[PDB]
Amino acid sequence: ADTLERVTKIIVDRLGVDEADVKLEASFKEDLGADXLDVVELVMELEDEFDMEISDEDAEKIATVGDAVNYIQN
Amino acid sequence: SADTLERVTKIIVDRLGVDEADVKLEASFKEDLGADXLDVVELVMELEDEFDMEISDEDAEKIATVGDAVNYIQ
Amino acid sequence: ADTLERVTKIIVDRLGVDEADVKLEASFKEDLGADXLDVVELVMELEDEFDMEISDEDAEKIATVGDAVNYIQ
Amino acid sequence: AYGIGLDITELKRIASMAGRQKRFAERILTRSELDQYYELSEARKNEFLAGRFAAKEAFSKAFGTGIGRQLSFQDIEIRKDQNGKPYIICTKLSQAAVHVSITHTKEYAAAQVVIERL
Amino acid sequence: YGIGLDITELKRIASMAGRQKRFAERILTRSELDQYYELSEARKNEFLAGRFAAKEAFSKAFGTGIGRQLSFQDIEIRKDQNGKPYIICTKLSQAAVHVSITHTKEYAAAQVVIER
Amino acid sequence: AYGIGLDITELKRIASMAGRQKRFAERILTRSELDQYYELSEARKNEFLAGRFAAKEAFSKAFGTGIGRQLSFQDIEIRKDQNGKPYIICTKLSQAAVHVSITHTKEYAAAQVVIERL
Ligand code: NA
Repeated sequence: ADTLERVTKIIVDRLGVDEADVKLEASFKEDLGADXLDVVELVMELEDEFDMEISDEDAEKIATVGDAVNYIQN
Repeated sequence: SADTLERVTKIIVDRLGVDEADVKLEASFKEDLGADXLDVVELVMELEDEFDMEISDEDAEKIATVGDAVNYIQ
Repeated sequence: ADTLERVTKIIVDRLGVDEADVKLEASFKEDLGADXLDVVELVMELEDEFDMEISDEDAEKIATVGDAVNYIQ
Repeated sequence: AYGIGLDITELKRIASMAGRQKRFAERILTRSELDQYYELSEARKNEFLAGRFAAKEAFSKAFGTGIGRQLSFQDIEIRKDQNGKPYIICTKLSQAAVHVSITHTKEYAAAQVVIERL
Repeated sequence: YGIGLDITELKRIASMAGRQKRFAERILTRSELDQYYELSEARKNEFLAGRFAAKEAFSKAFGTGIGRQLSFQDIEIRKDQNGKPYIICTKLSQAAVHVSITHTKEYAAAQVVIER
Repeated sequence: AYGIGLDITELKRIASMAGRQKRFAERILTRSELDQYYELSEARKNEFLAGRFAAKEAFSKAFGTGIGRQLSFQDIEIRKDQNGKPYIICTKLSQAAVHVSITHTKEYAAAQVVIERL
């Protein structure tokens, strides 16, 4: 739960997308207006904020905000 | 008419770079009046509207000059 | 070198850099950040100032400032 | 290859035109592209429209004649494949492969096309 | 066989005050100058930015850039009745060339493919 | 896969890294590309970085898979020959030829890539 709060803040602070528009099924690229460069800064932001590393292989594996949360929490 | 010509010059001047003393029947849109592709399709749309008509991409290519449009508007 | 003085004045106006920036071993591409277009406008200004002819090839040799000064002499 | 083509389009210019002329998109897009355009937000719309326009301009140049008598905007259609990448189906082509790449920045939409053998 | 891409800012090429004419003499062939003089101001800056973009794209494609191995004067751009540009460059045939040129308010861009 | 790729990337977006550009550089560049980058001045670092991101985004487009499982930024390296002509060596590309071209404006890095049959 807490992780969505932080994850959402990241998304909002980066892609700058309204807020309350951050749904677990919300696709970063399709539903939030993220190009390839935005998604790489996003992943990097996540790497710091949670002290984890996300490979290019893994970055592809996570399309939605929920995918982000799930990846983070396990 | 000679009416159709004043309505076409008004539309050209409004739309393109052109002044008002350059819309001479022989003046080509792309060549003489500084028009590019996006400029002429808009130009075509002004005409379709200003004279309630339908101008296909085919007919757009026929009306290369100011006089071409006039003739076409008859 | 008043040649350099004249070369720098041209470079601080076609490229816009400051001054101390223009050293003798300063690279046109790497330190001054001049591209292919900047380079030819630069070579033409020199053609003007010092009244000479720099061929398309000649220009690809003047790597840095010092080199251009040398070619002008 | 048989022909190539490149086109860069200003997003603000497309945005103003569509604002100024509600039928601009109908002229440029096929019905299928058009239905796709309607499902998008106000933002996503101008860039989808600018991108398809760029891809059609570039194709018409690769095709060799530009848009007009030998080729309409209506005869060119951009489709998304399995994973979403764009490709082109043109009514006037039969024995050539067509490649397209479409890219976007904050201000510009750009596309290139290659028409070639096989 | 290679490809070349170039994008040049229009302002910089129009921005050449009395310095633009000598610039045209350097970038254009004789057949291209004749055409350039016969043009308007805006159409002149566009014609020039496109030739510069095209020749740079072609030079990148050819693999050497402008210099000892290849000159602007060796590259000539012409247009057929459909307005399709094509390059002539007797700098060693044995290859077909494809070129495309486009303009925007700020930029002039070109791509070239030289193949086997 | 055989295809073409085009990518234009705004310089400001890469420059706006400040304290993130090191991590970003490391994610984007191979070992030898990174060594060149550390040797550059700050304005030159952003240009170098935007050109490599564009060249690699374009390449992944032509490769048809995008960046991920089948292709990492680290599997693609842009090198320059004696004449300063850029070419790509990729660890995942099999029996095919690759062509690349990079260009810069004050605000942009653009690259195009062609992956062909040998
Ligand atoms: Na350039």
